[PDB]
Amino acid sequence: VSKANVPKIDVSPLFGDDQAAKMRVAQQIDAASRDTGFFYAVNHGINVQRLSQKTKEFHMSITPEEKWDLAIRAYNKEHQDQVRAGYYLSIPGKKAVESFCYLNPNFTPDHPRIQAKTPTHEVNVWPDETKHPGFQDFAEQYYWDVFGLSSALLKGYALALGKEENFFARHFKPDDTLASVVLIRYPYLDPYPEAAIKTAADGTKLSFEWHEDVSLITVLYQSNVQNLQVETAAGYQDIEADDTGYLINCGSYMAHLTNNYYKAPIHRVKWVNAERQSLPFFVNLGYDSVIDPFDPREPNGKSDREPLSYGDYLQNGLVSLINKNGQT
Ligand SMILES: CC1(C)S[C@@H]2[C@H](NC(=O)CCC[C@H](N)C(=O)O)C(=O)N2[C@H]1C(=O)O
Ligand SMILES: [Fe+2]
Repeated sequence: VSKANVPKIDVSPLFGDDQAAKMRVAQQIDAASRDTGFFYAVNHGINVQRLSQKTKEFHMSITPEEKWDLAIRAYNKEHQDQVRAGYYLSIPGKKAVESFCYLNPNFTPDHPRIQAKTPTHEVNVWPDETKHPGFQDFAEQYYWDVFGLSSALLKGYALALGKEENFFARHFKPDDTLASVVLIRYPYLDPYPEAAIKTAADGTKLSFEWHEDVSLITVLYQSNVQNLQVETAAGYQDIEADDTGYLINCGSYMAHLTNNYYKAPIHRVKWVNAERQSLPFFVNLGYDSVIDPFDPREPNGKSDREPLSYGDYLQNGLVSLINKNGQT
């Protein structure tokens, strides 16, 4: 198996005001997006050691009782309002992965989209503060930390494409973003349940089959265990791990907007029997956000693709991903 070219890009100029230095970052984002589709963001400023520590304490200390009380409706029929936010249980001897998903902390009962019961909007559920002291506080602050990094990255992508730096970021707002954090535990198990291992057409043992992300971009922290592969014309290539940087890739909304100039890379997760973390932030816009598609390859930039509102894209995309690769 070949190893993928995944450059490390110092993103710190995107937080400053040296415009030429921003353009040089933008050029590297362009190059990576038109090659394998992945890069690592370094010099991001986020304390990822604390992220990993706090996430481990939560996963290792939560009990079955608490998991039922937080479960999404796939696992608890009482919770008809929890389609996205909450706990995604493992099934001993059958499904190894488990995860906790939370949304914009500004989604409260006061919020007008919650009042209106608009699809894909939900109010977060949290464990009891006395059993997990400080967890909710940490997780809400992490949301805004990685929101900040993602805003900067979106300025980078706008400049890469020849647009003003707020082209994408103007639609990525704290009052209405549909972005999500998912805290995924991949356990060590001995014996490892055979039902939790898929075999690929090429013979590779997999935890999660091929997919495109439902996002604009995906901002991923993982612990230092190699697992991801990206599809190329010549076959799948391994992405090297780096537990100090963020792994960045486009989702299928970016491929729509750019007439596939920036593809959403197809990627998959190899089976590895090791205790590890996978912590994505899916950069999603607002429910009514629409960007006119364009084609960077043409001088006029005109594209025959139809504009698509983000909320419709997301509702369809989240269901399709379940039907294709299973309930996570
Ligand atoms: C490869 C990934 C990073 S991405 C892939 C898979 N992704 C999803 O199911 C999308 C979750 C969306 C979330 N509930 C929401 O409402 O926004 C997952 O989990 N996987 C991760 C993994 O297994 O590491
Ligand atoms: Fe993915």
